[PDB]
Amino acid sequence: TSFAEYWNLLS
Amino acid sequence: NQVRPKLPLLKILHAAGAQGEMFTVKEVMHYLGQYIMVKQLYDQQEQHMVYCGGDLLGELLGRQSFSVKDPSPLYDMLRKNLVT
Repeated sequence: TSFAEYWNLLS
Repeated sequence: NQVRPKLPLLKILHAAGAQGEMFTVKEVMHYLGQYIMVKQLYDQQEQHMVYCGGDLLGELLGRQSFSVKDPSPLYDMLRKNLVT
């Protein structure tokens, strides 16, 4: 999992 | 609804390409992620870890690092840096 993908968890 | 970032937060968002003085929280989050990518603050091996201690972002968070899997330090910084 890439940083950009992890950041998509934030909502 | 839209919020107004305080100066040092606004400087971070603009560094990541944001324009203007008001944003949805969704766009504040977008530009903070953009900033971390642009500035290459995440750990290359463990990419949920953001190492912000050498950066204005770390000064603003009051911390040298945080994990994307536990964002409470972002919520704190945001509560202190958004004029609603």
